[PDB]
Amino acid sequence: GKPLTEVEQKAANGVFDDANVQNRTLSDWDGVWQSVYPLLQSGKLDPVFQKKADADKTKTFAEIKDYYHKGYATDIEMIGIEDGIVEFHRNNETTSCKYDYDGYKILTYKSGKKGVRYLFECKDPESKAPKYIQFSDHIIAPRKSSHFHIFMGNDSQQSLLNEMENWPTYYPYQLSSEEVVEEMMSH
Ligand SMILES: [Zn+2]
Repeated sequence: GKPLTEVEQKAANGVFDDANVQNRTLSDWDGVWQSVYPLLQSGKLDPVFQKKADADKTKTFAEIKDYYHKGYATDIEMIGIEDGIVEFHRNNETTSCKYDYDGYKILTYKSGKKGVRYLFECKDPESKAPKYIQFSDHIIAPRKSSHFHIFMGNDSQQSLLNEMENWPTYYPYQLSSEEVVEEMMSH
């Protein structure tokens, strides 16, 4: 999309006022999406971690790698979103649900930076998809997503709001692995 304004870039970096957060529709995440975890497993993110560790004098390669290893781990390799339906691919199995929007939640992290979770709920009794999902993607108002983090669970939304360590991360399926590492090198 368009380059971010200064205000949108600050929001992407976790700086914004609650009054500037707006609701979003599921279609902001329409598309087919690939988990980045297989890239981590295969060593393709080694240059990303080398770059971050060289730049942060307070962190070692191992500490950076372990952080993203915990962050990215998931067995959901692919997510498809279209026509109000999210489908999850785990090995050779698919589950899906027509998710209902339930608003957003503004979280404030230990650093004082903030982030917004967009909440959805599955109310289809015939579905085996996660009952609760939340999207987080460094965007706080309608805009098509470039990559997203998704929190999935079956117990409650608060349960997912408590999750800070694991944040399965998805880029568009149509990007090459080079192209994904490329985007990650710039973050
Ligand atoms: Zn991110």
